[PDB]
Amino acid sequence: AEQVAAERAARKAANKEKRAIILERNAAYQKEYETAERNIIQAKRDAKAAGSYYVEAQHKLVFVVRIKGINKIPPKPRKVLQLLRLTRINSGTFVKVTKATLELLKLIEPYVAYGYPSYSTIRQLVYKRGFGKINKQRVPLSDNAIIEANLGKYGILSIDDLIHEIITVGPHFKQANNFLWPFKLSNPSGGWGVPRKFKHFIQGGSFGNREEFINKLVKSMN
Amino acid sequence: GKSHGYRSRTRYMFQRDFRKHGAVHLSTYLKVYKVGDIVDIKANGSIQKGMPHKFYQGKTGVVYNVTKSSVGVIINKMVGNRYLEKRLNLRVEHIKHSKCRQEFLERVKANAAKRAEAKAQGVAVQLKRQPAQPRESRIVSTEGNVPQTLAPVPYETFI
Amino acid sequence: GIDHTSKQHKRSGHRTAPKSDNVYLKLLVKLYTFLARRTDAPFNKVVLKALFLSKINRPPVSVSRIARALKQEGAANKTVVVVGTVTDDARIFEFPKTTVAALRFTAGARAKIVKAGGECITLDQLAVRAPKGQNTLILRGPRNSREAVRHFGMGPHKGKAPRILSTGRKFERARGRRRSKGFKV
Amino acid sequence: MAHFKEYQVIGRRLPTESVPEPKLFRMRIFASNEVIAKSRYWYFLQKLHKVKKASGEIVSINQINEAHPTKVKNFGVWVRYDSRSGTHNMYKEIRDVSRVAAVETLYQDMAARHRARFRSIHILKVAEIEKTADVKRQYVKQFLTKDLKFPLPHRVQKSTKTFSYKRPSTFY
Amino acid sequence: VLKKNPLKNKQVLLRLNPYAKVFAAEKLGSKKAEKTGTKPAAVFTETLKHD
Amino acid sequence: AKSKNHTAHNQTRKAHRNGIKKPKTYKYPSLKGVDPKFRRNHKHALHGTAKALAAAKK
RNA sequence: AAAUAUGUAAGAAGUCCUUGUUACUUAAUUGAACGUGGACAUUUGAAUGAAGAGCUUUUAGUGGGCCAUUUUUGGUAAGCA
RNA sequence: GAAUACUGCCAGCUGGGACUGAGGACUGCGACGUAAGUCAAGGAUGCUGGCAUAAUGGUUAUAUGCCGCCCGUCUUGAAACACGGACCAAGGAGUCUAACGUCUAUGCGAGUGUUUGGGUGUAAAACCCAUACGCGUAAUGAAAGUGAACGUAGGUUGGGGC
Repeated sequence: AEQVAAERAARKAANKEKRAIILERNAAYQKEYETAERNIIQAKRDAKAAGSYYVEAQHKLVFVVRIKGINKIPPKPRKVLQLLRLTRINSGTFVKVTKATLELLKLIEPYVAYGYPSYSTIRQLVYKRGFGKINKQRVPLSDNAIIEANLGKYGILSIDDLIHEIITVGPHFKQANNFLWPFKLSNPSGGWGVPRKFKHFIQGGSFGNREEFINKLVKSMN
Repeated sequence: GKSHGYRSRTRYMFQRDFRKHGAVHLSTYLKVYKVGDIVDIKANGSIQKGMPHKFYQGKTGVVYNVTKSSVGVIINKMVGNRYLEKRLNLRVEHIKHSKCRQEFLERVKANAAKRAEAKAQGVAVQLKRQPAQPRESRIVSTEGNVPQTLAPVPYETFI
Repeated sequence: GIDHTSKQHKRSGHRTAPKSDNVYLKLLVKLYTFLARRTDAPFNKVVLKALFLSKINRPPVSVSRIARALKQEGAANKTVVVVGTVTDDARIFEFPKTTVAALRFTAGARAKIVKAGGECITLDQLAVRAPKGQNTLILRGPRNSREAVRHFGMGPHKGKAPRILSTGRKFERARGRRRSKGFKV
Repeated sequence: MAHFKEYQVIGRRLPTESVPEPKLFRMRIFASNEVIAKSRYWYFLQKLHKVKKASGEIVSINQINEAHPTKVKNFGVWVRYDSRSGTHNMYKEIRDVSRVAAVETLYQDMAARHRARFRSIHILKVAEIEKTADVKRQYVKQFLTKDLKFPLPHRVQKSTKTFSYKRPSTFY
Repeated sequence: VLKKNPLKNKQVLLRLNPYAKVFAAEKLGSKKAEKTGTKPAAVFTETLKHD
Repeated sequence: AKSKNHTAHNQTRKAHRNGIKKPKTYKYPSLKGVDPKFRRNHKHALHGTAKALAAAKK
């Protein structure tokens, strides 16, 4: 009766209920994702059948990566990059797409490559390079208890809860994204695909909105 | 030599508007200014007394004093690496109420009324403004709107 | 390379220890370091930081100031705490029975407090009696009453004392100080 | 950007309360990817109507595959391009098996013969020539004769090794 | 002491996300889609084939 | 002999290294430039308010 | 009559209700300024960030500048001014 | 009616190569297990061989590959066709003092300062001391002069701690 196993069994039981909760929430997220994607697919098909065109809802999330070094930057784009927390090359963050942030993206276009990230990209990014800002420190997530301790007051109890709040831009996206430390990506493993980076993606360069190819770029950078 | 008189470089800024010369209409003098009111400064060139210096044209400040024919305005002026408080005695011909602050005051009233109705029904009435959101999905119908195909046009001289 | 938004390697700018070499002050600091780590009372942290301050940042606290503090409602039975010196004051003629914890008591202050039926005690006695600062009242002396502060911020129309050795007529009371001699400030 | 695909891009002005259902303008755009295709769409819509990307919306973008991508076709192309000293209109004929491959050949040929970069070329029209006697350029006409056959004199064989032991031949 | 990558090291991958075993057991990464025989409208076909 | 006459070069960088700071407003601003009649009467108004509050609080 | 650049606001030092002070003001128990009481978390009133924020004292060196894009003056021009 | 390309996804499987092995009782999160337990799960272990010394390694000379202009100084700009410097040893330049500012340490504290002097001494030391004097405890005015509580030494806003 030394209270070792008496408290360890209680802690193990509490961990069991936490994992049961996480399991059910992740399953519900998986059905929600599948239903969403299948629903847009069938919406396009049904609009075709009816003779209409289905215009997809505009994207709510962008991933932005700084692709330019820190020297010789004008003050306004330098300030915007600091406010987006892109203070070194190959740093990346998520941005919720509104008019206010779209004007920032326009203002830093020659120094970043951005686009609309897919669920695979977000999941791999947070699983590989996810770090929490806890007490001003860069803390590797590596466990669901850390996320519960710093984000559980918003209902985020797991790394999949965090990913869900990112992918569907939820009510507490600001807090979840700010909790995420800016991602430190590497140079792309097969290169940039272009001779010269510092033209617009449209003109055969790297910067600007490359909307759906940001997934390929980030996978190579991750 | 150089010249830096009080009204130097004001040739166009102190003009009267085109076909808007002469007597100032009485709405300027019928206005009521209280301490704490936020006002814009725009000099009227036909009233040479109580006139602001050219730096304050377009500046917006707070009334701190009310006299017989003038108001005192606080203005923040950037000098060197900091801001300094400047007190201006301006005749009412050179100022006007800030419409921005007017609309903020009715926005405050609307916020109170929304909260009062939400106390009855519909809690969490979303009082904060939001930026323009990305648009949602939509069905565009071709019925009576068959797409017209455009192409670039060849070059012509026009002369 | 990283676009630094703030100065790197910036020291916090606060004393983490007394600059003095007093072994007894260091023992007091050891006690309140332990107390501020192992208790959640903000009083212990306040006392620990006050033990670091310099002489000008611990102005003397008079017994008149102590009596005025004990005049506050509900403060009659509180333990007065002065991280510094308690000095004597002959302007005041009556004292209540009270307990004062301080670094130092002047002979006059100690005699007056003891004569009033009170007791003078060191900060470790305070730590033993009130480990969480129970029922205490921290008093601090006037910092800007120092003579050096008279001259801080000297400038035209600022109304500060000029740094001057001799005082009187013929010593900086002329041109610059009155309208009849040039201008006034 | 000469991994060319063809897209139909349909867009419109944003619906308003006074004017719902705008007129749904459509373009055929040759481009390497959908992002460039939408960029070209807004570029041409800005240049022909009073509609910029901010006041409009892309309703549909679809890749158009060649209907018979494995039959040799004669293509007539109308272009306008900018030279160093003016703008010009041009007509060319390309014999090839698909529209995208004809347009790739067109861009390479305009770069080679007129130093005309992609920036400087508007493809006015690409249309299959239905029948012969409408082809007007001899470099396409000469490949349309009966029982065509020609040799390829002077064959040059690639050598994988630095030294050969045989003093090779060019027969073919 | 060491960050261990999920997406490899199945042990850490399953310490996080207990649902991963159910995902890999039901083969949710290769979900067969239902069959639908929806046909685009003729007007869509002519619009696409235009010019 | 001759040197540079003037330039504002680097001056904005200097001004922004220690930032451009706002005047740090307060509650109860100073009654400087306020009309003397106003503040003369305001003194008596505050005095009466304090006296009435003291009487009400006994 | 642009583009770029630029002032201000986006709330608790607030809003509302009631009634207290004055020697100012009102024809007036009209106002003005400052208040006593009372009612106001999911969002305390747009976004993003915040690296701690605010404040003080004291003192070094410097007070020959020059170059690039863009705007621009004199000059034919200049690695000119 | 199908295939295939292209694009995308898999918490699909699997082979080859390189660099790294930080930490040092246990504690955590998990996984496989009916359990006992085991594990790739909060950082390398197991098995084997040769040598046990110039073998590895250090130092040094040389060779090879690539790179490397002469320092100091004034200056926007120095390798400069700018100035000083052939070489070496020894010497060679922010000191002391009077009066001060800020900061800090110390003693005492409405006071403070023994050392002009006197007393004393193991004799330029140490130890002890009266009356004064300096600064501080009151300011202001040119000066004659006058000289700091209406009040719980005031009201209001904020304010650590209690």
